[PDB]
Amino acid sequence: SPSYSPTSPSYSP
Amino acid sequence: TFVKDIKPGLKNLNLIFIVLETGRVTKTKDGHEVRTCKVADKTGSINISVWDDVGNLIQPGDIIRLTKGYASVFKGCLTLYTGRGGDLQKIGEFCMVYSEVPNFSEP
Amino acid sequence: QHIAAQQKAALQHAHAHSSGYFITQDSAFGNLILPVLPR
Amino acid sequence: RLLLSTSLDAKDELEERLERCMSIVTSMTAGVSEREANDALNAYVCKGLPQHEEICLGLFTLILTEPAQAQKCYRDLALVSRDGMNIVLNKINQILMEKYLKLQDTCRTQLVWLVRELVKSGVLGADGVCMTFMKQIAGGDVTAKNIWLAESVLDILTEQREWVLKSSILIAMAVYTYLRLIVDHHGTAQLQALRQKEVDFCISLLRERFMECLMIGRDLVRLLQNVARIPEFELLWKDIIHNPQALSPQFTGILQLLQSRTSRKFLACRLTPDMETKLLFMTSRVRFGQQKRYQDWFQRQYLSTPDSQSLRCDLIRYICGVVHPSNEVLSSDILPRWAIIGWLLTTCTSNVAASNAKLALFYDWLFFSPDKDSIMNIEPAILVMHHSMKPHPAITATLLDFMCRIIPNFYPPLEGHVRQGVFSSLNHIVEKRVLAHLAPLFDNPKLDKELRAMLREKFPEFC
Repeated sequence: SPSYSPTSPSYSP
Repeated sequence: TFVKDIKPGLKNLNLIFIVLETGRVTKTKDGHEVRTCKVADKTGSINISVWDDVGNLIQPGDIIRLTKGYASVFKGCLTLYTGRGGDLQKIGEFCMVYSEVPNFSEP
Repeated sequence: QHIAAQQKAALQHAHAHSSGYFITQDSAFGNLILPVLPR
Repeated sequence: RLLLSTSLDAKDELEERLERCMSIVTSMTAGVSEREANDALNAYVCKGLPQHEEICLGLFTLILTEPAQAQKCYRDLALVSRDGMNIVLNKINQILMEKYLKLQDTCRTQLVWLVRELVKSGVLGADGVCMTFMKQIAGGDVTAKNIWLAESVLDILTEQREWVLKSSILIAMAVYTYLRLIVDHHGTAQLQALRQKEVDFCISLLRERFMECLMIGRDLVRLLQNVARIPEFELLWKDIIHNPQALSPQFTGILQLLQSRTSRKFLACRLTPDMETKLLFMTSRVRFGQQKRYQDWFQRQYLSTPDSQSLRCDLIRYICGVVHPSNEVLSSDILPRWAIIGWLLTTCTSNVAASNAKLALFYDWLFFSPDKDSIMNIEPAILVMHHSMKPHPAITATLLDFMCRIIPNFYPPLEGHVRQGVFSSLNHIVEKRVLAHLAPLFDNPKLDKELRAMLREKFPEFC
């Protein structure tokens, strides 16, 4: 997941 | 879990047995066909009471376990019984290994 | 000569049953039918 | 309920999952108009992944329930599926190959309708569904419903032959399976017309996709020889002989086909999962001695038909080509395969059946190659010869006579390859010494004179 920082919100489906 | 430990008065039974053999048509009293079937394993052999309804549609290999059963004797031969609280339930099929050598139904 | 009658019966049975190309060839031990590829 | 069963039948947890799916999909709809229904449905699907899967399975079961509801729920499934229903197709495959023994006839028809819809729409992964549904057809059987199902899926495949064309491996799977069905089916005028349709489709596929048919294996020729009386196959064979490059420029000739190998998928796919699982259980759990009960059960239940004799040959091919046990299990005291081969051979009650079974056994022996092939194709054979010398000399003598006489009879222009394969197999037995010495078996005193004489004559190296 290079487009999202690790400290960004996770999109849980 | 051995076949040998089916005693009268036992509670909370969870034993596992396989019906490798088929019951045979026989006459008892007048009008009822209370069939009987025998199975064997490496521990021992015991007979199973087979009613007409189950005995018509039975095919070998089924796995069933009883609860709140009570052992019975039929003409000197031990026979399992189900009723007055007892109930049967099938689990699986074909995941067993048998041993027909220790059978006590021989002469 | 019962061998002739037996061979005729064998040919009849082979033609009735074999739904593919087949060869009937005699063998010393008595074998008569052996499938192979088309010519 | 949906699946036929009785009180004594086990409470199937998969079926309980299906029932919960029925509950959620129906009770959530509540007979409201489709608009708000699909709105709420999409909300529930997008809530999370397991509920999405539950909704998908509920839609799938509704497709198997009632016609109008099947139409509406297939519409809703196509509208609400997120990932394209690939894992849903996986679960469809599992339910199919597991519960087909108990599936109701109306559910079967509606599932066939769903399969046709998926194939026509070109949903990804439909090739897997097609080939697993194809695998459930039992060979050597003449049940009306099974033949109707085969005809229906054949119609589906014929109308969507282009979808087969874009699916490379499915071409080979379909053509092989339909050849097997062709050699199985005959007897009635309807079956004659069905035969005509199948042979026309197979010839069209073989000509149009000869390069793709190359990887089927030598068993393609085995199917060809049984259906060689039809002039189409004779014409195709003559065209191959005259100019093999004409039908495909890269296809140099029959040399590549003969030197090639047959993949396990073709041998495996003709068997239903139950028989293969039983054989795996026997080869993995059953110790030597108990094999009689299971095989007799399977024989009386199924292998009791006129076509069962060829089904024995099919099972022999499946055991030889697919079943490749490890050496570690070989070392153990698990049930040796020599007993399995002996039971398979002794049940051939007609000369034609025995001939077919022996040809099936010797089919791999024609073109042996040590580097790419395992010794498992000849270890049961040599074990049978060594173990059947004393108790059953007749089986050993018959097999030896057939394998000695097949060498010049098979094909004199290629008999040298047969001798080369036999020599390679003998060298493979010598290098990996399953037996201490091969000398006593070659010149066994109780074997006939001419067999030992020609064995000495053909192979002076092993003397």
